[PDB]
Amino acid sequence: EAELKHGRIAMMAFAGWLATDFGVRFPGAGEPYTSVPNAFSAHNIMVDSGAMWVMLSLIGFIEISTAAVLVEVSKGENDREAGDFCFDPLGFCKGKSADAINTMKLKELQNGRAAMMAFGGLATQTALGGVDFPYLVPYPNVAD
Amino acid sequence: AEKSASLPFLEAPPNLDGGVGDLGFDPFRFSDFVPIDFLREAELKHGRICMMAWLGFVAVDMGFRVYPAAEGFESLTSITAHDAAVEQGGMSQMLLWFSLLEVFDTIAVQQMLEGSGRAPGDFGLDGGFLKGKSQAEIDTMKLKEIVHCRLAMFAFSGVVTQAVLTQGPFPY
Amino acid sequence: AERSPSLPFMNKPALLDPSMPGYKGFDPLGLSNIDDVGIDLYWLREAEIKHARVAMLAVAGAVWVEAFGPAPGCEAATAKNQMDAFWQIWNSHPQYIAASLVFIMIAEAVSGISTTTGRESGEREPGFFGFGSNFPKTDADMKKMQDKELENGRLAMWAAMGLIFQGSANHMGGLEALGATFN
Ligand code: CLA
Ligand code: CLA
Ligand SMILES: CC(=O)O[C@H]1CC(C)(C)C(=C=C/C(C)=C/C=C/C(C)=C/C=C/C=C(C)/C=C/C=C(\C)C(=O)C[C@@]23O[C@]2(C)C[C@@H](O)CC3(C)C)[C@](C)(O)C1
Ligand SMILES: CC(=O)O[C@H]1CC(C)(C)C(=C=C/C(C)=C/C=C/C(C)=C/C=C/C=C(C)/C=C/C=C(\C)C(=O)C[C@@]23O[C@]2(C)C[C@@H](O)CC3(C)C)[C@](C)(O)C1
Ligand SMILES: CC(=O)O[C@H]1CC(C)(C)C(=C=C/C(C)=C/C=C/C(C)=C/C=C/C=C(C)/C=C\C=C(/C)C(=O)C[C@@]23O[C@]2(C)C[C@@H](O)CC3(C)C)[C@](C)(O)C1
Ligand SMILES: CC(=O)O[C@H]1CC(C)(C)C(=C=C/C(C)=C/C=C/C(C)=C/C=C/C=C(C)/C=C\C=C(/C)C(=O)C[C@@]23O[C@]2(C)C[C@@H](O)CC3(C)C)[C@](C)(O)C1
Repeated sequence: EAELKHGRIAMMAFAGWLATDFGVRFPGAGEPYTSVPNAFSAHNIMVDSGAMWVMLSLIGFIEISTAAVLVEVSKGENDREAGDFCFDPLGFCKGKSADAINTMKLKELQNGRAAMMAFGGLATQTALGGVDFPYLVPYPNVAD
Repeated sequence: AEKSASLPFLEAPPNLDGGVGDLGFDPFRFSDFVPIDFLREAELKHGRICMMAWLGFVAVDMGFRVYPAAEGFESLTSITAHDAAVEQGGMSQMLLWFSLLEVFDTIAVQQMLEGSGRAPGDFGLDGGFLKGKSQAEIDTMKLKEIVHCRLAMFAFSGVVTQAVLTQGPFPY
Repeated sequence: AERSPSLPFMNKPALLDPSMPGYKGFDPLGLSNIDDVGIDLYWLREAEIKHARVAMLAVAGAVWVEAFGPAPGCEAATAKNQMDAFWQIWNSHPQYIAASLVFIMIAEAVSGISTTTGRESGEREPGFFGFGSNFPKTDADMKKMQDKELENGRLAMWAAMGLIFQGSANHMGGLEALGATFN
């Protein structure tokens, strides 16, 4: 469960970081969002704005609504599998061979693991050096 | 389902009687702890005092005053009469006589509770109004008192509060 | 059912029944299964209904004052946030506000008594007070209406909270705030 969750969250974060770097802002958004210089600096400005707080409350609701299932499983009263939230709107895997569902889920895991590792550099490198498509750090120059 | 008429969403309180003014309105069920007759006497007493009080308060303010007024007792409003009466001694006179009556009332209430047969609030003085009339009308008159008594309590309370809150003429 | 409509990944709430008005099988924390400290489903049901009714009236009233202005006799409150407005009148005619609270206390107390006893006896149904009890008919209508009551009530609850919180910060009217965002 943790591995899947961490991976999904990481993949999401990576996309957002780059998109924000590219400049993408909310459709109809305002100065607070537009003014943000770089993703590396968004967290602080957003927490100051208060929007981060709003996100926290929403995320918390999701966590509590979906977490209870684990207890039910431990109780032995349900047979749901890890990561199975019965979520398939576009039916990509609806009516698919089990083997294929297996490769698909593995694909998610593989991509997720990659993203988790990816985020690390997307963070440490940026902190020490600067934010860019490569997010590299000036080797000769100081980093911290 | 034995629902109080006043409160259609609540079971009618037991321990109550079927006497005049019994609309099943006893949400807190005081009747469970205290004999009903005692309570009925109290209701009447409070109301009868309030009815009389309202009339007096209003009239004094409107201007009706004893002609041979005592010291002061002029340029005084109902709101300010209590202290004046106290110093003049009128309050003392009233307290004395009222207290004496309450003493005899105490003896009456006890007998009523012991089973003398006295109806709560009945002291015998009817002016002949109830003389000759049947239970139907007797009860009707009693109900009318009760209604007036309950209404009077609201009235007096309002007049006093308003008056002090907004010093002014009879209509506050 | 081994599943809930709202949450298709977990088993259905046992106590909760589709028959009950407003049922959508949504009780992740299983709060329905509570019977302690004087709290049970009956209490919860009654509570939801009360919250909904109060909230609905609140949003309407606030909007009405902002849109159609204060009522005759009340002109001291000019604020359009319906928050300072409260304070405006509270500093002008605090009597009416306080008086209303007095009556509410008594009514609420009797209501609590009815709920307590009614729950034990089973004579009353959560939410019933007699008002417009004869309005519905065929019972199917009652059920439909019922469900609706909760439907708009839940929505109203969110809305009401927004107004009270937003006004406490933006220092501006709700309708005009909406306009600003839309302008
Ligand atoms: C709740 C009862 C009550 C109390 C405590 C007071 C208290 C007071 N009144 Mg008041 N009053 C009352 C009722 C009451 N009144 C009623 C009902 C009336 C209508 C007549 C009046 C008319 C009245 C006047 C005209 C004046 C007062 C005044 C006063 C003050 C001085 C006392 C005085 O002069 O009494 C005098 C009281 C009366 C003359 C009332 C007479 C009522 C009749 C005679 C009694 C009826 C009895 C009834 C038929 C059967 C009952 C018998 C038995 C149960 C007792 C004092 C603050 C004086 C004052 O404050 O001046 C500044 C004053 O001038 N009162
Ligand atoms: C949650 C409900 C709620 C609350 C808390 C308020 C609170 C307030 N309103 Mg208001 N209002 C509401 C709903 C509400 N309103 C609704 C639904 C409408 C119509 C859509 C209005 C229309 C309205 C106007 C037009 C005005 C106010 C005003 C006010 C303020 C003055 C207080 C007042 O009315 O004096 C106390 C006096 C009263 C409350 C008299 C009304 C009494 C009603 C008729 C009975 C109560 C209903 C009853 C309890 C329901 C029974 C349910 C249960 C017993 C079964 C106060 C901040 C005034 C103000 O200053 O504006 C800011 C003003 O001018 N309101
Ligand atoms: C200012 C503003 O508003 O934004 C601010 C907000 C805030 C919060 C202040 C900031 C921050 C702090 C952040 C984001 C900190 C995050 C830090 C993070 C994410 C740190 C992960 C490290 C992962 C590691 C080390 C993994 C190593 C992995 C190692 C060493 C391995 O050996 C992996 C491997 O062995 C496996 C497992 C198997 C092998 O087969 C393969 C190999 C051998 C390679 C920022 C960044 O400043 C931005
Ligand atoms: C069935 C159905 O209903 O349909 C679908 C519809 C819908 C909603 C779309 C669904 C979905 C799927 C979603 C949303 C999938 C999202 C997937 C996503 C977003 C996957 C990101 C991966 C990111 C990676 C791999 C990053 C690599 C990063 C790498 C390899 C890097 O190292 C980059 C690097 O920069 C670092 C970090 C550091 C630098 O020094 C070095 C370089 C430059 C190399 C659902 C829920 O499934 C249902
Ligand atoms: C300024 C502005 O514009 O925004 C404003 C909006 C607004 C709303 C005005 C504001 C607010 C908030 C407040 C304080 C709103 C008032 C809220 C409140 C406090 C509402 C509770 C009454 C509860 C009581 C008395 C508790 C117990 C009563 C109990 C426990 C009972 O005895 C009931 C009883 O049932 C038991 C349990 C057992 C039964 O057997 C017996 C009975 C029936 C007797 C703010 C903060 O000012 C912000
Ligand atoms: C003898 C007797 O009396 O029997 C009675 C019985 C009984 C049952 C009482 C009766 C009834 C029925 C009654 C009283 C029904 C009342 C129903 C009612 C009052 C139902 C919904 C309100 C919902 C709203 C306002 C929803 C959303 C409000 C929303 C969604 C908002 O967005 C507001 C908004 O603020 C936000 C959040 C953002 C702001 O920035 C801007 C705006 C303004 C857009 C009878 C039949 O009449 C007669």
